[PDB]
Amino acid sequence: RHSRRAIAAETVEILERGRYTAPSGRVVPIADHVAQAVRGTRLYRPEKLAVLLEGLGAASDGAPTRIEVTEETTLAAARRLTGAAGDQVACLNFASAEHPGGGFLSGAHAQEEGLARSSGLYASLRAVPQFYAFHHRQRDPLYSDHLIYSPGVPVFRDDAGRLLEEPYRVAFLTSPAPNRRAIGDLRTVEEIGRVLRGRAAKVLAAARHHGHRRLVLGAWGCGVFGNDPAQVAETFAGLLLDGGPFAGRFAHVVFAVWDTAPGAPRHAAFARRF
Repeated sequence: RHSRRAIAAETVEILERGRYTAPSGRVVPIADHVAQAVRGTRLYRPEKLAVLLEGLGAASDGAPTRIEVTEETTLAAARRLTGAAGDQVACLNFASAEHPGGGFLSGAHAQEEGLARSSGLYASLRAVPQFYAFHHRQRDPLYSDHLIYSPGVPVFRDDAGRLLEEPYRVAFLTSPAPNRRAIGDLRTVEEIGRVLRGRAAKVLAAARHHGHRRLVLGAWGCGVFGNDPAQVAETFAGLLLDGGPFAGRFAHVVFAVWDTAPGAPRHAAFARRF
């Protein structure tokens, strides 16, 4: 936890200073890109996303969607796609509903924190207090369909925390999965499923609306929040497969599921389904 805490503080300083030093000694500027990402950050309210959804697709098929299930971290998958083509990749941030970047500054270890230690994501999210205040006042573990869209966020660390010689940019989509853990059995499997489907549909709608043809998804809400990885995989499958609303709408979707737990159960659930 202490090493991650140090890296987080370093990232915040880097975001403040607007530059960092790569392993080669190169001093890399990022202030312009961070500032652009912040100025371009938008909060989408649930009803707004619902409209983006009621403006449902109506296009043809330039190609059949490539779907991959990998053991990559979110950012490893994004970096790989980014090197392969020039269109900006979008990544789902498995967001805390209450704290921008989750517990990254305290050294917590989960996907949002990895994103926050490795990029300008915190500068974007910290600028949308309305998202966090809404949930603090709600005190309901289902949270809401609110989403933060963060365009062109600079990414400048690898999985090991090493600063990059050459940073790259991705868009982030920040949407909290329901806290199934706090809910327990007081909502039905089907109720949770409906919440997941509606919210995932809005994430996909926002991505498509902002012109992202390539996405990095994964086991959204399957950490501390305790969602069922099979149900989450099924949620995305219903949207992307068997003639679902987003079938054929993306060029490439990666379910990047790095699971250190024994048996990598989150990964297995996605590999099974896709």
